[PDB]
Amino acid sequence: DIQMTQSPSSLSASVGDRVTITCRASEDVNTYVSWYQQKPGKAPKLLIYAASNRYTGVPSRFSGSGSGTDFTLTISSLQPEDFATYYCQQSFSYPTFGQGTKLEIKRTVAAPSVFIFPPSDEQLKSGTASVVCLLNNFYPREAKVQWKVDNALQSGNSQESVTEQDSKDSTYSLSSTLTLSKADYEKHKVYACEVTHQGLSSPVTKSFNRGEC
Amino acid sequence: QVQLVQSGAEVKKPGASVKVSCKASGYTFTSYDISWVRQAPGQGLEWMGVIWTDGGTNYAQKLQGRVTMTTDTSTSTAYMELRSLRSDDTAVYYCARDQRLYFDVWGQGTTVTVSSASTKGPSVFPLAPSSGTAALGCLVKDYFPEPVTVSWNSGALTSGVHTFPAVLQSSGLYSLSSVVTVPSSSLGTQTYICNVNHKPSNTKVDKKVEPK
Amino acid sequence: IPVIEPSVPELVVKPGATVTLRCVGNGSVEWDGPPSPHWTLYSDGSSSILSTNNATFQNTGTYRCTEPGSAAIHLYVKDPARPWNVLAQEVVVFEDQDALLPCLLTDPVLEAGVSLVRVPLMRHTNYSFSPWHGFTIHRAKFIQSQDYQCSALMGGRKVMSISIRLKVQKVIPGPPALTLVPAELVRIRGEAAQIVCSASSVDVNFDVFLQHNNTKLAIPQQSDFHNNRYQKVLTLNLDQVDFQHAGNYSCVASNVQGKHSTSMFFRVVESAYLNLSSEQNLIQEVTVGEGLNLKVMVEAYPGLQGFNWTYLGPFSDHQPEKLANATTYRHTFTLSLPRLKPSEAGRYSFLARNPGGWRALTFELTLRYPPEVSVIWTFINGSGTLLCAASGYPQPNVTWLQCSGHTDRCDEAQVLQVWDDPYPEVLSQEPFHKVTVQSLLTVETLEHNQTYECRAHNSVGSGSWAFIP
Ligand SMILES: *[C@@H]1O[C@H](CO[C@@H]2O[C@@H](C)[C@@H](O)[C@@H](O)[C@@H]2O)[C@@H](O[C@@H]2O[C@H](CO)[C@@H](O[C@@H]3O[C@H](CO)[C@@H](O)[C@H](O)[C@@H]3O)[C@H](O)[C@H]2NC(C)=O)[C@H](O)[C@H]1NC(C)=O
Ligand SMILES: *[C@@H]1O[C@H](CO[C@@H]2O[C@@H](C)[C@@H](O)[C@@H](O)[C@@H]2O)[C@@H](O)[C@H](O)[C@H]1NC(C)=O
Ligand SMILES: *[C@@H]1O[C@H](CO)[C@@H](O)[C@H](O)[C@H]1NC(C)=O
Repeated sequence: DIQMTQSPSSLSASVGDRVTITCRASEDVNTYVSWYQQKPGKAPKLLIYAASNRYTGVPSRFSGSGSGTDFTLTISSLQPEDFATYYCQQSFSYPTFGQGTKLEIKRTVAAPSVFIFPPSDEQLKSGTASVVCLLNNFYPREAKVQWKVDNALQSGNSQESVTEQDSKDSTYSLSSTLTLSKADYEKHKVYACEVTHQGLSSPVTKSFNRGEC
Repeated sequence: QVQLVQSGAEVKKPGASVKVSCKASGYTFTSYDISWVRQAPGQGLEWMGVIWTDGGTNYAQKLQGRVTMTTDTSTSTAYMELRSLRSDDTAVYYCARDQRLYFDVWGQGTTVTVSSASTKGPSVFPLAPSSGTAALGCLVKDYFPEPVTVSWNSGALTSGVHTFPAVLQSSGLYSLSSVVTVPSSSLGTQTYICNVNHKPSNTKVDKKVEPK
Repeated sequence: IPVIEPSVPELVVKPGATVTLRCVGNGSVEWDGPPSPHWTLYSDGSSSILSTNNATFQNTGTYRCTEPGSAAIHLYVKDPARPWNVLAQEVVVFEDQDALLPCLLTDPVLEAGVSLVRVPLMRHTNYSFSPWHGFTIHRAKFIQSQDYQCSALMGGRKVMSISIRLKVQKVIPGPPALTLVPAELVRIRGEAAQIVCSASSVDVNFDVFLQHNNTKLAIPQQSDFHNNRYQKVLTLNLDQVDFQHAGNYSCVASNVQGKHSTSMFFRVVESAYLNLSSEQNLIQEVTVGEGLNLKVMVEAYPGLQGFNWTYLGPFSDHQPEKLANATTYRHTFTLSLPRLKPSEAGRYSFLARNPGGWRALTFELTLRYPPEVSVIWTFINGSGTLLCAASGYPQPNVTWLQCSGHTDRCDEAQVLQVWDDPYPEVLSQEPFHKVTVQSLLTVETLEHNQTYECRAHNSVGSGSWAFIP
């Protein structure tokens, strides 16, 4: 199958910026290349087909170029709607897509406000303990959370989730959950989440002592 | 006007089959081919195959022998059946109008969940505030299948609300959190209740979040 | 000197109008104009006619008529929205050379409100304007290597042309700048040929000569001084060529800063030729849904008078158009066949023709298919029989499975019996079609809680059909 290699994988830009996304085919695909825009929870939308042909109802700020193996998509002046995922597709042989390019809003650095939540007494009664660490409204997306249970760092007992970039302030939020059994939770005292971000000179540790309130 | 409307979300056990429908409107259905494209959570787009206007089919090599694409000329409906389902078949399934060199019209997608898990209602636990602004929330734990809807004060509280994407646990159940950042002064006057809905199990829970 | 009709130095027409520029001479007359395919050229013994039914702003330019063995008219097509006809968007000169930016004004009435803009205002630039030629940047400096636009004042508002990019090259030392036209030549014994070897320099002291197979030719040189450069041109005219004229022609130029050389090969042939070939086998086999490009290489002399791609193949005759080409004595013709459908299998013929005759190359395209399986219950001579039909290319094999319970696929645990039919009855085996095979399974008694699956395989894939009564 023909591989479609997209560059970059991620792009940060501001409203008004000119943005270029490239795509390379593992073999010659003539001009049988299309560009799709996809926003979360929505289906993809056709932007360009025949390498440079704009589809009906697509604004003039979107343009396509290329022949053979190297193709480009250009958005000449970014509008707030333009922030989405863009995919290139070849239709010379079995249809294949590029891995995507995420286009997000470039804004000023904002450090996360860290919050830790001990497990509720209602939860502990069922026999499990979920410790939650909240990283509120930060920029850029890149943040790190480490769990510490009595200065012992933890591997494989936590899951994290991130919100989409905020429509208002263009920030991100993260939630990490540490799951232990009631037996395991009561073997230790100090529960801590250690946060690393660009908006921080040194890692922020928010913690609690089990029993103490 | 020019649309393809897909059938609702599906939940299946490994080894079962799923048959997804896709109804055309606004154009001569029999004049264009129909392709099915799938997208796994957090992943890219994967073409599954085409059904031509003549009735013929060309399936993606990876799904050959396991996938069937059909059409119903009378109802302008395209169908896609996928057999011997496995966990990695969990994806959003799209039908799209195949103009050979591009997919111009797309269906809204059909979520297909393949899991050995059974319908289970969630457990809503508070995320009580510690001590300017404070954060409080809810932990919606151990539910199947997706989704859950979460509201704060029955829609009255929207500003500063963050409902995080569901996380799939090793157990096969899902878990999520909804947090909100309110002023510290309001913790002794205002009442905060998170409203959690899980239609698949008919679980409607209203949980009051207060400090310890 | 030839005579032009209309006998005026310049002409102004509106877009849409019919323009007819007729040149008449004692012998043959030759027109040389900037746009095509806009102009329809008709040419006889004494005359040549440039014609158009729909005048476009792109028809604006100077039309020069020459009698080989000069006269000109300037046409202006006054487009109320298009004041500029840009001939080239790329202009390259050396430093201290005058650069012409070919912005052709479509209305002579506009001249005094015309200005050169640098995409926007330039620095210390000396320019003049010509309504016929465009702007000239005098003694081009290295700093003047930028993107310019031409402004025309229409209704008190500035109207810009498409950007013209100026590239001013640094004048470094070295042997004189070389030119050899043509880069390649092919002629039939008895025809005429022109080989022009020229050299330029900023200094008048330099030598230039044309050599044929390392033997210097006695060509008289035409020395000139044009655009801050000295030129020496050697025109080699061969009245009637022969196998003695064939070979390597070298244009050699030298001065106090070196000796330089450029070459061309002149081929002399006994008669017109047309040779067709392909790097690809004419017999092609590809899987359905795959893309394919059918390429033919054409070495021809004189120029081709016609070429096409034809679908001969057994299915619906939708004809190519699809067809693209690159390179003039060599050409590659490519028929693009993206995501091949089953009706696109068959014969594709490429034909080319020139004064030497016609030639064709025919490709045979066979498509591969994974198996498609159908199972039905029938009665052959009173006995109950399960009939399995499997279609695909190459020819598939068949396998029967009987298993406990109602299922889409019989599993190792539920499977009660297996019958293999590696070579079933061949039902249909026509070229550019799927091969259809048939397996019959006589079933004496068929129970309730069971299903009969027929699986078929070939090199491309697998197909299946489970039968539950
Ligand atoms: C592709 O072109 C070929 C050749 O035609 C010539 O070259 C082309 C590049 C163009 O310049 C054409 O204008 C030019 O004619 C076409 O094939 C030829 O077509 C003619 C008419 O269809 C054939 O004539 C017929 O011949 C049979 C006997 O075989 C008679 O019974 C008929 O009465 C009739 O005269 C001719 O044989 C054929 N030539 C060759 C060399 O095969 C071809 O049709 C065209 N393809 C497409 C897609 O248009
Ligand atoms: C059936 O075929 C399988 C696939 O083999 C391919 O298809 C067959 C029809 C031949 O053309 C063969 O040369 C190809 O490689 C085999 O793996 C399988 O063993 C075959 N089954 C039996 C029982 O012969
Ligand atoms: C030398 O000239 C002859 C014709 O006079 C020609 O056939 C031959 O190819 C030339 N040699 C080379 C090396 O091109």
